[PDB]
Amino acid sequence: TVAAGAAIVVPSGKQVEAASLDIYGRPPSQLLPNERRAAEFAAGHRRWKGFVDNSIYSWTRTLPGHDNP
Amino acid sequence: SSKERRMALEDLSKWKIFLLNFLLALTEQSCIYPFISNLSFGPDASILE
Amino acid sequence: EPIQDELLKLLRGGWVLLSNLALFLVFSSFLHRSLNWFVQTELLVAVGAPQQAGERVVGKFFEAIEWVERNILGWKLPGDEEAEDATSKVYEVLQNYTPAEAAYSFAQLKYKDLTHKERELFHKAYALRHFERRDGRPGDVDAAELQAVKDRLDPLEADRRAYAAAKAAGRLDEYWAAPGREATYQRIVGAPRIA
Amino acid sequence: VYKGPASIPHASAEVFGAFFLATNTALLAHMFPGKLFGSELHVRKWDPDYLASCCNEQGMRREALSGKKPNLWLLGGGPRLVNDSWERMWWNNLHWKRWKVPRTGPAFPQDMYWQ
Amino acid sequence: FKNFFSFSFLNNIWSIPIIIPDIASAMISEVSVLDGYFHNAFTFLET
Amino acid sequence: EMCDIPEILGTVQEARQIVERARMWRFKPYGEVGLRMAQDANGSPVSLMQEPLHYPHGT
Repeated sequence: TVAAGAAIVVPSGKQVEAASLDIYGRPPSQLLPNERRAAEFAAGHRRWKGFVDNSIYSWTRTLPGHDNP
Repeated sequence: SSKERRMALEDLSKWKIFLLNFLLALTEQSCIYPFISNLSFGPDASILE
Repeated sequence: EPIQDELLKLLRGGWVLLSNLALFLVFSSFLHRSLNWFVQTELLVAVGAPQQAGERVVGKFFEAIEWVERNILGWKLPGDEEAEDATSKVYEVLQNYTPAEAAYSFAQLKYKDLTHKERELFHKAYALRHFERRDGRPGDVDAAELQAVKDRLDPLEADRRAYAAAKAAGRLDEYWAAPGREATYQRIVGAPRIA
Repeated sequence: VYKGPASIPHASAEVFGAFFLATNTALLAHMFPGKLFGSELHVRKWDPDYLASCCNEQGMRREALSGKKPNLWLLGGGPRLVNDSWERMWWNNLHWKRWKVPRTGPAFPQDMYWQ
Repeated sequence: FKNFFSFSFLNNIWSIPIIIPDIASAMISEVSVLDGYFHNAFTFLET
Repeated sequence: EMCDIPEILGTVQEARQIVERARMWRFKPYGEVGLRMAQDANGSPVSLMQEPLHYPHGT
C-alpha cells in the first residue's frame, strides 16, 4: 500500500519541471526549499487525479442511479 | 534485581554492570543532598567552569 | 545472556506494551468522540419516539453507503448540488460578499499626504490581496512603485539605508556626490562638512 | 495452589510493595522540602541550559585563542532558509527557549500550605 | 526515510557566527555622552 | 493656567525618576520580546547573559 501508493504518487523530473514552470516563473534548482516541495506536491497530486480519472473512474460510471437516503 | 539470581562472575557479566553505570552517568538522575554535592572549591557555582 | 538477545527481548516487550496501550487509547478516544450521538439517540428514545431512533441508526448506515457510492464508485447521487451551494470558504466570502470599506492598510490612517492612487496601491498590497479579490492575479502590485512611495514618505530613513549600502560597498564618496547630500548636511548640521 | 504455566513471567509481591511505598514516599518528600534529614529531593544535577552555556563559553574561547571567528551552537537546531518571517527562520531555537519554565519545574507548589 | 537512512544530525547546521553591530547600526537613542569624553556603549575584552 | 518655569523643572525631574523606575522592566529573561528582538549585526539571535547561575567570559 505504501510502495503501491508511492508508485502512483511519486513523479519524475519532467513533471517536476512542468509543475514548477507554470506555478512559478522559474525552472527548477533555482528555488527555496519550501517552494520546491509545492511543485513536487502539485506533480504528485496531478498524477493521483489522472490515475483516478483514467483507471478507476472509466468503468465504475455505468449509472445505477438509486439508493438515496 | 528482583529475581535474586546468583552466578559467580564472568567477563560478559562484568561488562554488563560497567555499561549500566556508564550509561546512567549520561542521563539525569535524582539526588538527596544537592547543595552540598554541587559545592566546589573556588569562585564558581559548579566544577564545570 | 548475550547483549544482542537482551536488546531484542527488550525491544519486543516494549513494542507489545506500546501497541496494546495505543489500541486502548484509540478505543478510549473513539468513546470520547462519539458520546454526543449516543446521548441524542437515547434522548430521542426517552422523549417518547422510539421508532425515530432506528431511523437515526439506519441513517448512519445509509450515510456510510452514500459515502462509498460517492467517493469510490463516483456516482452523482442527485441533490448534491444543493448541498455544495450551502457552504463557502473564507476567501470566497471575501471575494464575493464583503465591501471594500471593511479593509484598510495601516498607512491610510498613518499618512494624510497620500493620494488616491497610492491609497489603492497600499490597499492591494496589504489590505485585500490577489487571492481575496475577484479579478486578482499574482503580481498586481509592482513593489517598485510601492518602494518609491515608501521612500517619498520618510525620506531620511531611505537616506540612512543608502548610506549603509554605500558603506558596505566602497562607494562612499559616490554617496556624498549625490546632488542633495551636502546640502542636507548643511541644513541639519549648521556647519559645512569638513571631511 | 495452581499459579500458572511457569513460562509466563510472574512479578513478585515485593515489586508492588516497593512501588507502593516509593510512590507514597516520593509524594511526601516533594511536599516537605527541608525535612529530609535537613534536605530535599531533586530530579537532576545540572540545568541543561547551564551546561550548554558553559560548553559554548569554553568552545568560543578555544576558537578565539586559535585565531578564528567563534561560533555559537544553538539548542534545538539552526536556521531554516525561508523569506517570509523571522520566527519561521529561527523556529527550532525559539521552540527550545519557549519551553524554559516547565523544563525547569516543578509542576507542584514549592511551599506547604495547611488547608 | 531518505533522511533517516542519512544522518540528519551530521550534515545539518547547528552553529552561527556572532557579529557585533557598529554604533551606527545599534540602538542610537540609548547612546548618551556623559559630561563629554565618555559614552555608555560598553566594550571590553575577556582577558 | 499655564505652567511657570519651576513647575516644568519639577515635573521633568519627577518624570526622569519615573522613567528610571519604568526601565527596570525592560529585559525579562526568556521573555518573548527579548527572545525575538535582541539581535546581532545580522538578524541572528544572541545569547544574552541573563542566566541566574552562570557569569561567563570574565563577568
